[PDB]
Amino acid sequence: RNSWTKIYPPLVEHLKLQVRMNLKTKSVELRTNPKFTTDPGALQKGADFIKAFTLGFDLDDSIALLRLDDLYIETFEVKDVKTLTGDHLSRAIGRIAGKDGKTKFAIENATRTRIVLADSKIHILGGFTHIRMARESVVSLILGSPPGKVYGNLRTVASRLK
Amino acid sequence: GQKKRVVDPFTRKEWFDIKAPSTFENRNVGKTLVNKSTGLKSASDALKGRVVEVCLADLQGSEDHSFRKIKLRVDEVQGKNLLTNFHGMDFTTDKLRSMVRKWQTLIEANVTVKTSDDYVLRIFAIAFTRKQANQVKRHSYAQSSHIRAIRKVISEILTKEVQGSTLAQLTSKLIPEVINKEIENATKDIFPLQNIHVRKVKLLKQPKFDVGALMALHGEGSGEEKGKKV
Amino acid sequence: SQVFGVARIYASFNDTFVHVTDLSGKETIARVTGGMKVKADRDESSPYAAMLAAQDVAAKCKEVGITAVHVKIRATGGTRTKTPGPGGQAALRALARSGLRIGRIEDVTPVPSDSTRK
RNA sequence: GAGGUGAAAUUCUUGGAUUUAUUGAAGACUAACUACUGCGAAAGCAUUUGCCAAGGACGUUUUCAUUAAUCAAGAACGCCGACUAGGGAUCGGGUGGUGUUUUUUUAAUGACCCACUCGGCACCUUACGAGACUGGGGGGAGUAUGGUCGCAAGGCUGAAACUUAAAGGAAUUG
Repeated sequence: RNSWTKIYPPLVEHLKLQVRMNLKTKSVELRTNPKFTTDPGALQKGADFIKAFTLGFDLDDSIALLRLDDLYIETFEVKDVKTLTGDHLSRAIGRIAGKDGKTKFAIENATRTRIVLADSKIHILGGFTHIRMARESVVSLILGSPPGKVYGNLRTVASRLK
Repeated sequence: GQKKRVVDPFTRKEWFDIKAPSTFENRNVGKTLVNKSTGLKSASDALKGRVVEVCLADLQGSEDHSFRKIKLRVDEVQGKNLLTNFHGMDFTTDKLRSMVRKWQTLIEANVTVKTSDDYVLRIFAIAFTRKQANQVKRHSYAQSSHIRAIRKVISEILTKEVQGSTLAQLTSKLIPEVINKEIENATKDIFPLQNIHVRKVKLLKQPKFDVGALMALHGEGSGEEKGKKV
Repeated sequence: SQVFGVARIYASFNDTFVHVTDLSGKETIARVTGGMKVKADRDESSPYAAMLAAQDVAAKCKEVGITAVHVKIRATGGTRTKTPGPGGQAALRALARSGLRIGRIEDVTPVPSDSTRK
């Protein structure tokens, strides 16, 4: 509701398609108008745009998924590795978020991706090899490492980026 | 070693189309390939076991059945048409993942019921505990005896809705979601219960064929066709 | 007017599968995976490989006579990652870009429902 | 071609692997719902239905009448205390109120809101008190060492009793 006035002109004047918000099933439907909308993949790009926004990234990051179409959005769970009973799960999300977000923002600003993380399922959007870099740093940290060591490894991956 | 040389396998393929039973709206659902009708595996018995998974929105024209895919089993071939019968029903996974929220309970039940035909069906049910309007506590849990009583009346009234239906009558009963309204009306004496659904219907055994019953589900038909002109 | 197949895109890590079958799923039309288009043995999951595989999928589907596909996009599922790889969205985009109409995108990865871990 | 990896590889594969569809069998497991919630003496316990006994809290103008509390031995299973008040939320029971969901001459039976009250798992505070599978050297961070115990250098190898071959090393603008 609060970001709808910034979502749809990137779906009507920037892109070429039309929107409706069902309050029936509380969803967003996207039609492509037949007689003047170009760009035969624009329906798929705008659908994945609002998919990123409803999945949890901010709307400027989802616009970054709309423009520059080679940014995909990987997802995985905490529960796949080390099986994480709930106290250790709290350790896991607190360890990935750091203090005042600084570790997550470090993984953001270094490997050029942007992540968001729900209570047991995290999402990384960006370009695919940087997604793999961020995913391996995250899974090392969720297996449980000193954040100084993951800062050092992040300095090396930033040196790959430079 | 040496593998194989290709010979194009779409020259021996035959196109049939799938006519759905008349317990639905618009009944041409699509087409299907099969190998060409040769001796030693004719095509009309290379078919007859295939189930297709269609969307109830595509079968009913609306979009409030955008979930709830169904299965249609091919039974009788006549004249490049595959006449189907109902074979099951299933939600998409995103629907019940979109329904499950924490701070409530899901009461789910299932019963194995034999209809007025000799089809036996395992038919499921899900229901989620609502909170009333003016409720200020954030929980709205059921006290698990309310769960046992709700699950009891769910089992009783939906095994009353089966046995009192055939397959065609049950299918026409669960298209407009009205067994859910029966569960809601019968259960609001115990707990509020938002969005009760049936969610899944499985065939277990099927009686016999009865071509007459299938053709009465669809419509008639018999052919005297062309004659060779020599 | 459309003839509908189904897409059956299985996009794990390490590989992607673009495998159009008919409306039942019994008869296949051009299974081509990601690792058979270009193989460095590690670019099998890449969006370029998924775009190549979906592009010659759509070539053979236009050859046979299928105009549209219902998309069933799954991941490896099971007791594992449960979410598609980098090739799923690329294969879907290349299938739409290469002439085929898309309908009914749905996520049919096998959620394991009480699995066999420990 | 499929796994798989940071890349690879062992492995499977034209006697058709992987993918897809239908079906069967097996052994586990009980996803999301799932909580600073519940139950259990603890370890622990999550699908449905039934049976078997059990247990707790509450309600009680029921009954017995001191039958009680703590633990060495033995048996079964495997910032503190003797301390004041509170506050919000939640679980189980009870009482009262009087609105909405419920509903009716088939049985009884809900859900929510509010106040009170008993008992729990926690949390946030307050006020006031002497609260007197066994074996052990002696602080932290360093610094020096004409003592004792060790380990360690040389120097082209071959090659020493032999100024000794081949080959190698090193440095090398013959």
